[PDB]
Amino acid sequence: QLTEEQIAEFKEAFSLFDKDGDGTITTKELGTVMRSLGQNPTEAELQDMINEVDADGDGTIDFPEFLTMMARKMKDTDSEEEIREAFRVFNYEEFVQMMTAKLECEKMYVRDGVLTGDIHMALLLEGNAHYRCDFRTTYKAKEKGVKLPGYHFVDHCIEILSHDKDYNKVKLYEHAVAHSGLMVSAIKPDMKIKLRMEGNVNGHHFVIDGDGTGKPYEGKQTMDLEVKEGGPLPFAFDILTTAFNRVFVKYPDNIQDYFKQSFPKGYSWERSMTFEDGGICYARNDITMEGDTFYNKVRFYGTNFPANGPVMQKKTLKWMPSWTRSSRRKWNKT
Repeated sequence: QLTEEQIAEFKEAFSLFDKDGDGTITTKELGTVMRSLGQNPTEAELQDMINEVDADGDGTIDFPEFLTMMARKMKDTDSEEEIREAFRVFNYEEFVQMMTAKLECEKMYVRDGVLTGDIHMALLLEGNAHYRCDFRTTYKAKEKGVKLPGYHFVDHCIEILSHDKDYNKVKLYEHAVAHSGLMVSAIKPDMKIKLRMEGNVNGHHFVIDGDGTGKPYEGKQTMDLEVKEGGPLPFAFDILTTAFNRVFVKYPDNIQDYFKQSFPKGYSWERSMTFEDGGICYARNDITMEGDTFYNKVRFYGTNFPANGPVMQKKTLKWMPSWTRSSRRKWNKT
């Protein structure tokens, strides 16, 4: 936690740039301010920090917003400077990269009035290579007045529990938890999931049906998938699995849950996936509900995957989990 002494130190540094006596700095000055405090954030880290604050685009930061950023930074252990330091206490650059990337951690922010989530993702390949992908998802409730959340993270963990040899049948699991890094009537504790996906990857067409269950308030779901057309699939099944609903996220009470609030009418998402060797995907899900069951109409489009790359050669093992875990509260602190 912040202490009084830290706040007064941040306050001094911040105030030196608040030249209008206004209580603000510009977003363009944020790096200069943090360097004045002896910090060395990367550009990528500064962009994340700025996304925490620029929902309405006005390009300034007030002291409470600055304090929140900073409180998040000191809770943060994954900053690039801090991580390298630990290595330099003694080739490890890929480790540094993976650890600073926060794999499977979705950054949730508002950009031009649209709730957006960005994630760094990577597939572990046969032979232990890492195959990177950037995700960007936009989310929009069907009902007009649903209030957009503040900045936050969703820590995801997706895995294949079982499959047949050709991946015509796949059982899938995800566990997701929202947090700041510092129950509603339409949504029952136990829900059912029905899904149909139609897609095309490098021109190969397929249809996949899903049937599942989950616990929206615990952030957990499982699904059984069956390829109905286009099987045996000629590409890595793993590129589809994050297309197979952010309702299934455990939200604490100090973060607005846009997803559970979008029901009964539902919401839709659209996503791009950008892979390191040029492959590109688009996907979309339109999510509705009837009683205790979500219905998912999913579309998936992938192109430009090299004939010879890991996706068209089925060389992926899984989506890699985060390389930094929180070792949690001891039982005595609940």
